[PDB]
Amino acid sequence: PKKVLTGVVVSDKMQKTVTVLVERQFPHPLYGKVIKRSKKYLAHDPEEKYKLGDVVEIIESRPISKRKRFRVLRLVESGRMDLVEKYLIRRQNYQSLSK
Amino acid sequence: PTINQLVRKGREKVRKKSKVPALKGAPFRRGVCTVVRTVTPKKPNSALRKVAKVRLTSGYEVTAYIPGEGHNLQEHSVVLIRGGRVKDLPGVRYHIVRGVYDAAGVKDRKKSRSKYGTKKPK
Amino acid sequence: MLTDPIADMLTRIRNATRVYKESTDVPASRFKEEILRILAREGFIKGYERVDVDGKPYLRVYLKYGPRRQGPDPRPEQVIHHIRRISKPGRRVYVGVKEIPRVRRGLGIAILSTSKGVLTDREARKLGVGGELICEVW
Amino acid sequence: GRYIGPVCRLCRREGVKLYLKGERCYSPKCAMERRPYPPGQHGQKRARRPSDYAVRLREKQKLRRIYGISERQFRNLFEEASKKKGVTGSVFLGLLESRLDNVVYRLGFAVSRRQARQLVRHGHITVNGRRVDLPSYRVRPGDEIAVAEKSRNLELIRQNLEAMKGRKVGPWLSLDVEGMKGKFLRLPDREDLALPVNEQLVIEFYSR
Amino acid sequence: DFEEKMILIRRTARMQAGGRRFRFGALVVVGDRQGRVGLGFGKAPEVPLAVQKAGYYARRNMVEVPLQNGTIPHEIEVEFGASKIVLKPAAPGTGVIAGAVPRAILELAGVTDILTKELGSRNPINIAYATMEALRQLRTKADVERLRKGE
RNA sequence: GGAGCAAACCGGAUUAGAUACCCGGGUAGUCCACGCCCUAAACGAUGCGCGCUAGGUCUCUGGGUCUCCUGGGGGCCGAAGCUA
RNA sequence: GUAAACUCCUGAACCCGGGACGAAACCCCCGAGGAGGGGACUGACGGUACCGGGGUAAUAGCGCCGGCCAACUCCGUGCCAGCAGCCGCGGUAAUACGGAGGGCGCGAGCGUUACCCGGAUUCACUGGGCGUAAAGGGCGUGUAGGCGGCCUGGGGCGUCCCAUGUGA
RNA sequence: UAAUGGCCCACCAAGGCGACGACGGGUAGCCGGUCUGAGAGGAUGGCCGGCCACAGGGGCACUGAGACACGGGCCCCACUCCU
Ligand SMILES: [Mg+2]
Ligand SMILES: [Mg+2]
Ligand SMILES: [Mg+2]
Ligand SMILES: [Mg+2]
Ligand SMILES: [Mg+2]
Ligand SMILES: [Mg+2]
Ligand SMILES: [Mg+2]
Ligand SMILES: [Mg+2]
Ligand SMILES: [Mg+2]
Ligand SMILES: [Mg+2]
Ligand SMILES: [Mg+2]
Ligand SMILES: [Mg+2]
Ligand SMILES: [Mg+2]
Ligand SMILES: [Mg+2]
Ligand SMILES: [Mg+2]
Ligand SMILES: [Mg+2]
Ligand SMILES: [Mg+2]
Ligand SMILES: [Mg+2]
Ligand SMILES: [Mg+2]
Ligand SMILES: [Mg+2]
Ligand SMILES: [Mg+2]
Ligand SMILES: [Mg+2]
Ligand SMILES: [Mg+2]
Ligand SMILES: [Mg+2]
Ligand SMILES: [Mg+2]
Ligand SMILES: [Mg+2]
Ligand SMILES: [Mg+2]
Ligand SMILES: [Mg+2]
Ligand SMILES: [Mg+2]
Ligand SMILES: [Mg+2]
Ligand SMILES: [Mg+2]
Ligand SMILES: [Mg+2]
Ligand SMILES: [Mg+2]
Ligand SMILES: [Mg+2]
Ligand SMILES: [Mg+2]
Ligand SMILES: [Mg+2]
Ligand SMILES: [Mg+2]
Ligand SMILES: [Mg+2]
Ligand SMILES: [Mg+2]
Ligand SMILES: [Mg+2]
Ligand SMILES: [Mg+2]
Ligand SMILES: [Mg+2]
Ligand SMILES: [Mg+2]
Ligand SMILES: [Mg+2]
Ligand SMILES: [Mg+2]
Ligand SMILES: [Mg+2]
Ligand SMILES: [Mg+2]
Ligand SMILES: [Mg+2]
Ligand SMILES: [Mg+2]
Ligand SMILES: [Mg+2]
Ligand SMILES: [Mg+2]
Ligand SMILES: [Mg+2]
Ligand SMILES: [Mg+2]
Ligand SMILES: [Mg+2]
Ligand SMILES: [Mg+2]
Ligand SMILES: [Mg+2]
Ligand SMILES: [Mg+2]
Ligand SMILES: [Mg+2]
Ligand SMILES: [Mg+2]
Ligand SMILES: [Mg+2]
Ligand SMILES: [Mg+2]
Ligand SMILES: [Mg+2]
Ligand SMILES: [Mg+2]
Repeated sequence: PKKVLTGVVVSDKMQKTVTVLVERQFPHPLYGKVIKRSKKYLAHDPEEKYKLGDVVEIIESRPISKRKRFRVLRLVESGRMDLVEKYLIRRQNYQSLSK
Repeated sequence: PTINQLVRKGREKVRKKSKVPALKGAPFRRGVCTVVRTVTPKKPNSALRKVAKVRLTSGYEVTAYIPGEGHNLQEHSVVLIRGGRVKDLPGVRYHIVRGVYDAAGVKDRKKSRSKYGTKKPK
Repeated sequence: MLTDPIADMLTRIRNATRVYKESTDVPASRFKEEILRILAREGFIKGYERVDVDGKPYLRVYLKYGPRRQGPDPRPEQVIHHIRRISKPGRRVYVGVKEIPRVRRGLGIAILSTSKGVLTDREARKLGVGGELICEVW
Repeated sequence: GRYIGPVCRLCRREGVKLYLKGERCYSPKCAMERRPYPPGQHGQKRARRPSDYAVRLREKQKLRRIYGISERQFRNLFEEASKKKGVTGSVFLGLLESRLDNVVYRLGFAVSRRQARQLVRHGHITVNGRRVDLPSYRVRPGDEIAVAEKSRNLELIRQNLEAMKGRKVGPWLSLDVEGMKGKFLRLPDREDLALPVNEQLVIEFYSR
Repeated sequence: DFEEKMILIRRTARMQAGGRRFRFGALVVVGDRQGRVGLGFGKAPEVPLAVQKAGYYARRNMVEVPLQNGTIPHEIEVEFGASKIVLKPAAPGTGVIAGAVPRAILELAGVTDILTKELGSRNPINIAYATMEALRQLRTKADVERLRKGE
């Protein structure tokens, strides 16, 4: 199978490409408590139909950049700006631990 | 800690320091003597103990004990040390193996003999 | 602010039995009522009751003990000495059916919510099911 | 010698004779009959209470000298029954009482078991077909323990087998007499063979 | 019919104007090796007196023990103040795998197969007390089906 | 800003000595405005939220049917339990 | 210490004799350069493994012995000589030093050093703590995160079961 | 190029990444398995089998189905001998 993953748009500042937040979760290898992990995927968008905050999902495919290996398979949810707001915020934090 | 705290900061393994660093992972290192002298034990013992400063193959320069009923050793004696601390000699963490190299094993021992480079007599 | 209701229930009883009480109540839950029912129809306590405190639902749980002792402490034997959450809101605990644990070598038991319902180990062994490990008791 | 030395003494330490020596150790003449007390410049002296190490060990050494075998050989077999799916105590005996140099013994072919080893390592015995000469052969049930040719008429054969006519051997090794043989029957039970050793103790010592 | 077993025994002092003034203690167990036991701590100015002072002590104070075949039914563990001891029942042909002190209990109870482990303060005195209270709390399939067999 | 007090300082004494304790002086400082510093035995040597598990009395503050019940604070004994 | 001596018995070694398996197929011939069939060659190890006979009483060490830790006396020595893994032993009556007698344990090995886990529930998920033993942030506000009451109902990512591929 | 690709050019846009630890430093061939431990864990990759990378250090291409090739070629450093 080609892997199919699911995430939220966070970048349409790229021509014909979109970044998406593929969260994932599993139980801890020693401590049982399940954990959630995240990994931004660069996903090709043939006609930048997809806008920000869209909950869509990707598709394993042939390389079309240095980093694009996936495309949008199909949109599902839409206008989910709360989520972009919660990850944009995560970065906003960063410029504060610096020295 | 709570499991989450645990998840985050995690437990932490601790390493043992190798109490015989001059070995450099070996079982023994060769070397020469620079000085053979006697030296008093700390509290609460008293006796002139025989030691040796040994300049090593490993570029080192360490202190070592000479066990036995007297010894021959003088400076420039090719020699060999193995791990082993003396309790009441602060600092000494190595013993010269009697018998190998220019440090040959003690005369006229018969009991516990193999630990002192003496052959079996007949 | 009340994290977990189940463990508080499981402990509400505990405090109440070690001081040797008649009954006790607990914020009624459809799910909770099943745990109780296992403990109830295990013979582990007398029973619970569809009770209602001040227009808010509760379950009057009726406790079990044993005969007067003889020693300087006539204080009765216990029916349910031990009880604790296995899984916690902190770290949840899911198990396979291959990995269900024997309790007190069968003396006591363990409950677990399964995809079919709340069961005990051998119940859940027999339906051959995994689940969330709610408690060990004896 | 690796174990070949002064022997009807060992028991003086053990405090219970291994009935060791062969014919002599049945006679009012065994070291333990005449002078029963630990050897050496003491032993005539009393006894401080034996600690659990002393305890657990001294039953081990007994059992070890009952077959006169080396620790490296001994250690193996013990660990083996602990691995083997079953009751270690009984089974461990179930290997000892299965060594050929021991089967030769309990079939009465030889006097003291120490003697028996020699006969073994001289092809004087042949299990089933060809001759064996391994002391440590783990004999199997249903096997045929025989006696060779430059042997079948030899002295101690004659002499020692003479006594086995009349003698009732263990309930697990049917001895034919003067036909020079016997079949190892079943793997012998715990009860089946009595030794002056509570072997459960030997389990503890090792498993330390 | 009975049977003794003389555990650790100690000299302790009590400084009075004259000099470091001594006395002795003595830990001990009596056993029948088929289901009953008892532990007794005795204290008198002399070794064997305090020894067989713990004589009467070990015999009066007592308790049963439900060794099934040659082992306890359910494992338990016990913190006594802060000195913990665990004990899991064992399959036949296993033996007293246990500390010095726990062994003294279980041989005189009659236990053979048993796996144990001392945690916390391994001070032998309390461990003994711990191991007793442990053997007090053991139950059997009948013991439960009397308090789930509701009258 | 500066009355009292008071490190530093000065003198007196006490002592073997007294750069100290006790005494006669005395400046920063102690007070105000504004701005820094950010430590402490910053202690209940006891992180914050919630639910449960006997009572006895001594108070602080509410509401009542201000009897002596119903809330919220502060103290002391003390069941159970915990505690080396 | 039955230890020896000695009596009797065996017969490692050692000489002799004989002597492999491992190798049936490439090839040739019947046939159809095919099935099937039949015939032939080839052993480095190696005169080895081994089987048969003659046959001699044939090396034993190293560690330890105050406690943990099994095993004790005599002497020499006098905080010297030295031992020691911790605790410690030795300053004229030392089971701890060195010799010995004996004892203990393993045995063609016994010690020693070095290294890894172990014991170390002493980084604790299993499995610890923080009033006085090392440990509560001086106190608040709140970002991210972590966690979160009761009752329907939908999906079924977690979780679960079955079959299956896979896990050489 | 056998083939997807900032693999490489061109020209355009201005983005990509980071406390779920980017970037920098130190260390290391990885695995089947091995050692240990009651286990959970801890430690470990020599024999042997699977993959990787190199052949005194560094580049580079030609031949070829396959190499950028220990016992092939070219060039630069080091080393060794022939003259
Ligand atoms: Mg890439
Ligand atoms: Mg000195
Ligand atoms: Mg000299
Ligand atoms: Mg000289
Ligand atoms: Mg000698
Ligand atoms: Mg919850
Ligand atoms: Mg249901
Ligand atoms: Mg002999
Ligand atoms: Mg012996
Ligand atoms: Mg089994
Ligand atoms: Mg018979
Ligand atoms: Mg073991
Ligand atoms: Mg073990
Ligand atoms: Mg009686
Ligand atoms: Mg002690
Ligand atoms: Mg402790
Ligand atoms: Mg009963
Ligand atoms: Mg003034
Ligand atoms: Mg003034
Ligand atoms: Mg002002
Ligand atoms: Mg003002
Ligand atoms: Mg200002
Ligand atoms: Mg503090
Ligand atoms: Mg808050
Ligand atoms: Mg109050
Ligand atoms: Mg108080
Ligand atoms: Mg002969
Ligand atoms: Mg020859
Ligand atoms: Mg042909
Ligand atoms: Mg042909
Ligand atoms: Mg040849
Ligand atoms: Mg002869
Ligand atoms: Mg002879
Ligand atoms: Mg002889
Ligand atoms: Mg002779
Ligand atoms: Mg020592
Ligand atoms: Mg003298
Ligand atoms: Mg003295
Ligand atoms: Mg002494
Ligand atoms: Mg000797
Ligand atoms: Mg060995
Ligand atoms: Mg562990
Ligand atoms: Mg603790
Ligand atoms: Mg204090
Ligand atoms: Mg949040
Ligand atoms: Mg469905
Ligand atoms: Mg299949
Ligand atoms: Mg599978
Ligand atoms: Mg497999
Ligand atoms: Mg190519
Ligand atoms: Mg392209
Ligand atoms: Mg342009
Ligand atoms: Mg990194
Ligand atoms: Mg490595
Ligand atoms: Mg393993
Ligand atoms: Mg193990
Ligand atoms: Mg590795
Ligand atoms: Mg690969
Ligand atoms: Mg290279
Ligand atoms: Mg290649
Ligand atoms: Mg290439
Ligand atoms: Mg190429
Ligand atoms: Mg050049």
